[PDB]
Amino acid sequence: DLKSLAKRIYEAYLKNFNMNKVKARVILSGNNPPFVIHDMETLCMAEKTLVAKLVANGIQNKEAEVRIFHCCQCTSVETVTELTEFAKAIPGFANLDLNDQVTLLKYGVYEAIFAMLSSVMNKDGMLVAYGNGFITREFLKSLRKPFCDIMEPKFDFAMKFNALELDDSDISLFVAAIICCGDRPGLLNVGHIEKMQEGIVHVLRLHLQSNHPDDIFLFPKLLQKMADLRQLVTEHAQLVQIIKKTESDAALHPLLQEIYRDMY
Ligand SMILES: CCCCCC#CCC#CCC#CCC#CCCCC(=O)O
Repeated sequence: DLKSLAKRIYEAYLKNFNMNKVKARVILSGNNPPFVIHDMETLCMAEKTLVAKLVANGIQNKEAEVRIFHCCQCTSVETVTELTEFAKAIPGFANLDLNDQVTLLKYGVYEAIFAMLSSVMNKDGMLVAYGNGFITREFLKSLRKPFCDIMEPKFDFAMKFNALELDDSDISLFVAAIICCGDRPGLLNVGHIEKMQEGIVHVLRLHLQSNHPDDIFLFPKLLQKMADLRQLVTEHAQLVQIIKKTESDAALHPLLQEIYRDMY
């Protein structure tokens, strides 16, 4: 039954996420290839084609850094939607109380977002806009503070995560395991969530043993990556709060504001 469950998780991940690691590698390796954004000129060209509405305001357009942060937030919002539908494939998740489903998604979504962002990152940049742009790591580092500090730690996480050479069948179960953490603040039925976690982690452990016979420590490596992601998200929320306090034009999407609210 456990091999079947791993396959059901994988198929739900292929169905629910617009981007997966195979589809990202096809693009990253060179009809509508991605537009390369490496400087302000190419950012502005890409925006005029790919997010025309955001730059249709003339002198009232926001600063480039704010537009970029807005685009990242739109990606997070879309990924929340995808993750919410994916979670239904996890045994036991849809049987939880509605409020526990909300709590698990609230704390898990950004950990999952940053885990999956690795699939669209290489050491030089990241795919954006449904695979139609590639923005360079150096260009993001060149932005004015604090905005140059947003993505770089996510690239740092991703380069080491990508060196584990996981595939989509692994990542789907890793994302399911992120969502099933029984220690999230405020859960009502911890016991049932712990059992749900145990089940998915069991599926993950057996799958990794099969799919990665060459790396006997891959399971504990991934347990550590889950802890690293929790710390990455805590730090990310702190930076977002700095932006909220000091950057009046950098409007936070209400869905994301709610996710952040009372989180850490
Ligand atoms: C025309 C396309 C222009 C591309 C502009 C760009 C770009 C860079 C990018 C990107 C994809 C992403 C993402 C998820 C995230 C995050 C953390 C921050 C948001 C949040 O706090 O939610």
